[PDB]
Amino acid sequence: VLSPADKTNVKAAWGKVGAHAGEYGAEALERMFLSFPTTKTYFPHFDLSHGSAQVKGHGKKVADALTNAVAHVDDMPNALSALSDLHAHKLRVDPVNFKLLSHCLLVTLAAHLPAEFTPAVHASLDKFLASVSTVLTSKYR
Amino acid sequence: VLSPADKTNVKAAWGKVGAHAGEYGAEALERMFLSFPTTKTYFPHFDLSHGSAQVKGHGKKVADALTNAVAHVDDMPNALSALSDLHAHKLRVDPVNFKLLSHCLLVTLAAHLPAEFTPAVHASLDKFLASVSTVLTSKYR
Amino acid sequence: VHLTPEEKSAVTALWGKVNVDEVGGEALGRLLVVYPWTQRFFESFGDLSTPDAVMGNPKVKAHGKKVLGAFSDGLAHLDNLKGTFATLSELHCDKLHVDPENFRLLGNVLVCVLAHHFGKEFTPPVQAAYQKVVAGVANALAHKYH
Amino acid sequence: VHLTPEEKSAVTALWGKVNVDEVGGEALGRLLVVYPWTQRFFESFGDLSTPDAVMGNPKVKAHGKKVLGAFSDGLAHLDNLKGTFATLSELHCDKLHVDPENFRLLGNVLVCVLAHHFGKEFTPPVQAAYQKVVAGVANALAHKYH
Ligand code: HEM
Ligand code: HEM
Ligand SMILES: O=N[O-]
Ligand SMILES: O=N[O-]
Ligand SMILES: O=N[O-]
Ligand SMILES: O=N[O-]
Repeated sequence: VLSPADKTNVKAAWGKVGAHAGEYGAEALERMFLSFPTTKTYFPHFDLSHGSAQVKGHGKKVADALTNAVAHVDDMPNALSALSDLHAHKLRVDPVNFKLLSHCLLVTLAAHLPAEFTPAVHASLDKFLASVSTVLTSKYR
Repeated sequence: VLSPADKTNVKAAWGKVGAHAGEYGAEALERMFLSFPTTKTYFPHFDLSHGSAQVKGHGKKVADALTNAVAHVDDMPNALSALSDLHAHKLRVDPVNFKLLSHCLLVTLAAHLPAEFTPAVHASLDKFLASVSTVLTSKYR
Repeated sequence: VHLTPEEKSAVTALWGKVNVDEVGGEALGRLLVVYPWTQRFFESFGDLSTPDAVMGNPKVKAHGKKVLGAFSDGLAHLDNLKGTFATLSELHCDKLHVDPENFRLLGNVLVCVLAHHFGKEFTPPVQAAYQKVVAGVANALAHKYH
Repeated sequence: VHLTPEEKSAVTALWGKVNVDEVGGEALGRLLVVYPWTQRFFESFGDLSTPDAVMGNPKVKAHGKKVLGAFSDGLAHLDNLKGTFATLSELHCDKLHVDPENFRLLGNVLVCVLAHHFGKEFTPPVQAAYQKVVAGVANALAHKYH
């Protein structure tokens, strides 16, 4: 359950991220692939080298999905339904992996938002990404 | 998201458990305390010895909560709201611990339901307990 | 992992009773059914579209037998799981990149299968001993990640 | 854990820059704020009712300093984390019964704090090296559970 304060915080952070959303998404993916090599096996057909146009393109899709979640924060299950279907049914993404990408998203925001990434906002973002992850794995429950 | 088949399965299993619900709940707790000793630190004031009236009494409360969830399976967040408040805010139960008790609940049902604990029903019960756990930890998201 | 002699007794006595031709396939089958993302690693097995398909799948039973063979081997060398599972770790970690949480899952599914098969014989202390064992095997299998 | 020399370089170079009087308390404070169930183990610290209270809490800063001191010690003995953290494991596992998932959490919070403090300097490879380190420390601290 995201509190009003959390929603305020998440919205503020996204605001500060602004038009870098896509680039930060690509950076989060690279952090994930390097830090947690097991995750790479979901993208055996991607080139995952630094600077990969495929990682950049995917980072944008991921960022777009998260912003759609922010923009429909009170209706996330519905907003993310197709994505939930895809990740669970087709891709069979191990639920553990959402924690890894969520962490890398936090790390990425932390490395870009010196002022915005306070302990409070960090907490709110964690809850947000946890909430998104819960939806994306819900086709497992 | 619990499917109609899952709801059917969970209801069937609870039916077979019948009036043993409380006793199985107490057994699940004992399994948890023995198997996962870290969990014992939430009950420092309980006597956790075998046959403890306090574990028996608590097992019944736990079983009652789960049956209330079954009985309001489409409204679990609302049904379990007070319990969610208690476990997160007051008790500060580590989320990992819900997986441990859920597993012990499955083990307990498995040891009591030779016919009922098929792979399908096992899957449905896992999802059910995962769904209950998600609600009970939701005051963390 | 250090089991007490009482824990070792609980484990050893039960295990002699295990149908080594069946329990492995039952545990693997259930893993694939209950945690369907695990099916990702076994697409070669064929029809896994339903529980019945999975449990009746001959490849599931056959591979499960090898898996249980590995557990048995760990049971024989509790005081050196690391050495025992070295090669399998290399395989699951370096080659397969299975997330280790899944080792813990298969271990807990195995526990469920033992509980189902042995019923009341699978007492809470016998379970607790088996939990130490499956944790130890999971940890050893995951060593190539450490 | 075996870091490559490149990984060791990434870790060592960054760490020399770390404010050992502050980062520990920042990581611990954030742990308590972000994963509030961890506050269960620190009721003696006093006011933890808000983020500001936690981060400004002198006990949080003081204990965090000791925690970071332990990380530093691990960094100095990467090829023997098990020996290094033996005593702390005994403490967190046998006496405190902290769930080890929480070790992984504190490690990841520390990573977040490093990212916040170092910004772009905390590159994805530097992160990946630090992830190996915090995993290794978590694993060693958890050894008394294995
Ligand atoms: C946790 C305890 C586990 C044990 C004791 C175990 C044991 C084994 C054994 C004995 C083999 C046969 C290796 C050989 O032919 O020499 C094997 C292969 C395999 N395992 Fe596991 N396993 C475990 C967990 C898992 C999990 C959780 C997964 C995936 C979800 C997995 C995926 C695989 C795959 C895909 C193979 C075939 C690899 C190949 O033939 O190249 N294993 N395992
Ligand atoms: C994961 C890496 C961790 C490291 C490196 C670490 C390090 C330390 C150190 C150096 C001390 C001081 C021990 C002494 O005074 O000799 C300590 C104490 C303590 N730690 Fe940790 N810690 C970690 C994780 C955790 C976590 C996640 C928790 C709980 C959520 C925790 C709970 C405690 C408590 C309650 C004490 C005080 C115990 C006492 O004074 O009796 N630790 N830790
Ligand atoms: O990278 N998540 O699609
Ligand atoms: O035992 N759960 O309250
Ligand atoms: O359990 N799969 O080897
Ligand atoms: O990090 N608490 O020691």
